[PDB]
Amino acid sequence: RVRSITLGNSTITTQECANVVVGYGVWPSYLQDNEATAEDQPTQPDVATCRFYTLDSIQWQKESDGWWWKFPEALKNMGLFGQNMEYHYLGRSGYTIHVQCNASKFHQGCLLVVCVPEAEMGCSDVEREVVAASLSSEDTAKSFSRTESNGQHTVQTVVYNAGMGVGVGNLTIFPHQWINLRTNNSATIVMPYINSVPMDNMFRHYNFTLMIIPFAKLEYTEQASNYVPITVTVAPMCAEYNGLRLASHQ
Amino acid sequence: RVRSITLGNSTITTQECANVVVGYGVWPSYLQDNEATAEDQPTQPDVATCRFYTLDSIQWQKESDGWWWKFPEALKNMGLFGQNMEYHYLGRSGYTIHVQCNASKFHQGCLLVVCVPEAEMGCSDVEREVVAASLSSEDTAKSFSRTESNGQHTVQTVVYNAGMGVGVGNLTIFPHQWINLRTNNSATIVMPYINSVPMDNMFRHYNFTLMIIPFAKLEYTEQASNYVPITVTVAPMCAEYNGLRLASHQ
Amino acid sequence: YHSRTESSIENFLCRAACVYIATYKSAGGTPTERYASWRINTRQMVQLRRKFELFTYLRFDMEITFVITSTQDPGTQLAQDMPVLTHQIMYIPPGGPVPNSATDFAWQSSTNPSIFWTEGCAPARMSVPFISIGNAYSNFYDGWSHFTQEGVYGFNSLNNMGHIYVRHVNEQSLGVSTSTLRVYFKPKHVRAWVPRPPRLSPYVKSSNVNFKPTAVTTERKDINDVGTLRP
Amino acid sequence: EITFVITSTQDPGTQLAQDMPVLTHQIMYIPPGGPVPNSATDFAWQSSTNPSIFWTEGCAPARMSVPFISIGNAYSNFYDGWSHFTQEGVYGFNSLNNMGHIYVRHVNEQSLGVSTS
Amino acid sequence: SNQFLTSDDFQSPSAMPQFDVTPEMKIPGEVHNLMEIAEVDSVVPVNNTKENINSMEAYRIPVTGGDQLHTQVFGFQMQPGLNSVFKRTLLGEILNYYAHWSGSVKLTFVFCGSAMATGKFLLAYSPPGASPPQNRKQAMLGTHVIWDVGLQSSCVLCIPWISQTHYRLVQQDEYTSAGYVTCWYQTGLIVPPGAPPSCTILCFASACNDFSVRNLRDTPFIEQTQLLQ
Repeated sequence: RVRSITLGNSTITTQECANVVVGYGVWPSYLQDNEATAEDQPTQPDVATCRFYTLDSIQWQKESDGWWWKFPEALKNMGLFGQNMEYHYLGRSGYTIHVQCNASKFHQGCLLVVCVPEAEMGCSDVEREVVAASLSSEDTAKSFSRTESNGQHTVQTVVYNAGMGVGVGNLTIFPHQWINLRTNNSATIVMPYINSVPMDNMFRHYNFTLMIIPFAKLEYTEQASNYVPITVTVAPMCAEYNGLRLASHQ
Repeated sequence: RVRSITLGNSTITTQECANVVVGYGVWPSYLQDNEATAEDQPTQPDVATCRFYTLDSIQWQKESDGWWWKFPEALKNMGLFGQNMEYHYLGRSGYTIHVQCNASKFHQGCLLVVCVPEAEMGCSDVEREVVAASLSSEDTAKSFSRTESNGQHTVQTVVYNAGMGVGVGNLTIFPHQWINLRTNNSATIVMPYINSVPMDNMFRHYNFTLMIIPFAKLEYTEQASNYVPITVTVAPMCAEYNGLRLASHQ
Repeated sequence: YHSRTESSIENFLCRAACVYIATYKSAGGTPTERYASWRINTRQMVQLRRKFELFTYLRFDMEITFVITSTQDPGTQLAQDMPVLTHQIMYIPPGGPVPNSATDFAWQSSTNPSIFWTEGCAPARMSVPFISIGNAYSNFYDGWSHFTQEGVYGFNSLNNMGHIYVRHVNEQSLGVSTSTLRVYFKPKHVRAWVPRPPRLSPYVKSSNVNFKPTAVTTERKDINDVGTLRP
Repeated sequence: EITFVITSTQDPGTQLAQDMPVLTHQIMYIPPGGPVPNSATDFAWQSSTNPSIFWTEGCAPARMSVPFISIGNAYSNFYDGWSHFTQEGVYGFNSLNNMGHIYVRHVNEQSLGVSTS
Repeated sequence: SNQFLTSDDFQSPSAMPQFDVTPEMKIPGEVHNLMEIAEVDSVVPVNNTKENINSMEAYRIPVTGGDQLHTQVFGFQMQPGLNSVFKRTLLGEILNYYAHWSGSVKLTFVFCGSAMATGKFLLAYSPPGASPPQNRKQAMLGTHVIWDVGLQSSCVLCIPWISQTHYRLVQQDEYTSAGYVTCWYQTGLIVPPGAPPSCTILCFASACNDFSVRNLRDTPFIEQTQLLQ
């Protein structure tokens, strides 16, 4: 009931037996023959890239609004998977995002953990455009805001419109999980590869966005540690590439 | 293990799997042929009266002494069962009193939930008699007292004599349950119809009394909510009547 | 038990809709109002844009219909008896020669499919298949056009359907005839994937997803405020 | 089964059209509870919801067929009753016996001359 | 005839015959019916009180802790599509695209408090031709469930479909002909020393399997009319 998961000869994650969300209903898989257009063979690096990339922990405070990571840029420096994003041209990968919190029984709160395919985001200034430096950092989260952002080339990071101009309660349409600290502790979503082409270049394109939004805010009394660490762990699935060359950049 | 109970097309109560007390050992049932004296047929209203009548919640504070409801006057205004007490002459019904509390694990206390058949009560002044307005309210509880009551036509509401002139620890003789907040949370007693006649007029006669007495008083520290809500839910069983007429009164 | 055929994807996204009304004259002056032009995009019309933006990936054929009504311009030098007006509607396939002005060789290019239609009968109709290098169109594109994260944020994508250009075929010297084109676009055999939430904020421009922060719903008096209580 | 017989004419007075191309007419059926035109050139005319017929003069008349459109299971010629709840309202006029409207206009943009149909 | 019905399915000659379409590949998440988008739960803005609608406070139903024991938690008129509580959720955004609707609504209330908290709520439902309950005693004699939040964290409450006719108009307001779902304090909210006294409920509404729509039209929400630029 405290079963350990070992993925590759480097990683150990301890986890109890809970519920998973599998994509839009499909497991990630390898490309078959009547699915691709490229003129070569994939040569998937199964022997080295399937492991757990535990990112840094964020602190769910009382006054926090939400965080998002864009993928696959979220593993740009994470080990050999970041090297394959350099020394290739096309790529195709599913992921198994596992999100878990360490709260006591005297904490309360609720999170919504969404995976949004093609989460294109609007800018904080109309009649203007975003830059790539405001969409995502390479490994750290990007914070939503309670109030209105007002920059020139930034993102409209207000929390109830989710950066996309929609209702934040309707993000339940995409693959999601609720971390309710009363009963739930963890959340694990298995995203497949969703695109309109069989393989895309994973520098320009953002395949999906992992959003973690607190709907019921965190409350605690005065004895308690005044944050709950949220730890995200991403494991790539069935990664395969094409176009061996040098790194650009660098 | 969190099984829901639906009784009629109006009621939902959520409850875990716990212990019940069944009467004096019998389940409530319908009247057979060699049990009645009336000159007609019962015509039981099974299709409309079997549902859950959740009364208002009382607040178990630190300095509370006990509460009692007299039955069947406790459902005098509760819906269609109160209408059948108006537009009939005789009646006969069992009940399934379900009592439950919402306390934390940092609260402590103990309740005794008794169903006392024919709990005739003495007056606070000797050489005097009670009134009907001091025996019971129509839907709200009547409080026991720590000290001595001293009115003219009231009830001797001292708590250790239980209003009947007995020892309060000996009320365990009647159908009962202990709500001990350390281990137990709920209590459910299934009372049959007990009388010396097969059917009585349910305006003058009080069939039984449901008493809830705290034996170990409620304690809590300063963080805690300074009460525990006790919610009583009464569901009538196998109700059958005789003597269709107008309402008196009114 | 009722039927759910009214809310299938074919019955929800296949209705004809007037998406473009333009006008074009038939005599000289500036070389711009002598023809009409419409780049085929489902973003200029908000009503149809919101229905298409309930989905991430779409795949459909097109069914375009042209309602051309002409009139006689006022002023002096009127035509009296004028024969009949014939109109050329040209579909420039994506990456095809595009007319700078009327009477340009682009009009006589064999590559660009064209319809010659005479006034007084049933309107002109054409059907265009799914024309993309990709395997679907994308309503959203979280990415960039060029390589090193440079370019416009999702506008040079392979979601190009082409253009439609309309002009008079006649050589009319005396009198001017002003025609008005109505384009009734309709998707056929729609296949849609990855349902998205319906948009809350109003649109600002048909190249972006830019928005202003709007409320999630409409206000109420209290949390326990049912309304009116007629009885 | 509704059929429309549209005959036009040329109005007298000055500024006559001489050669006028052809007259096209839009007949719109507003389904019950559908957008209804306040005047000509209103968005209601270009609404996709209201079925419409574009008909050119000189050929067979325009025809359309409308099915049984009611929440109820029949139309009622008589209604011994009221529209609202507590016996208030008009004595049988807001009943579910609504078949819709029919609106007809010229599609042309005719500047010189008037054509009365 | 020789007319053009805009609502008329006809084949046309292909402008580009002799062109081979890109072979369609397996993309996950295919939609075949709009009702599959409506049968997902969406968070219901119950607290829309004019200073919460521009924040996240219009999703959280406040359950304060202390001594009330007879007051109300919330309450709304149960009609999706026209009520402000429901017209912007996923179910009520699809209902605004159609003129008729028919089926059940499934509500789910999740108690977002600490595991040490305990209480009881009375979740009453009133029928369409019936008045909203005014106190907890009136709501008890109607159709109610008792949600003991120490035992369960969610209370699924499905609402029946009652109407005289087959479908029902979405954009009309038949007052006192829809139903009310109110909630009343039964006991309070009992917490140990160390647990926070006040808490939060979230509501989730969706459709059911018997749901259907008819008579498609334009959504009332989009007012823009002229083309973009």
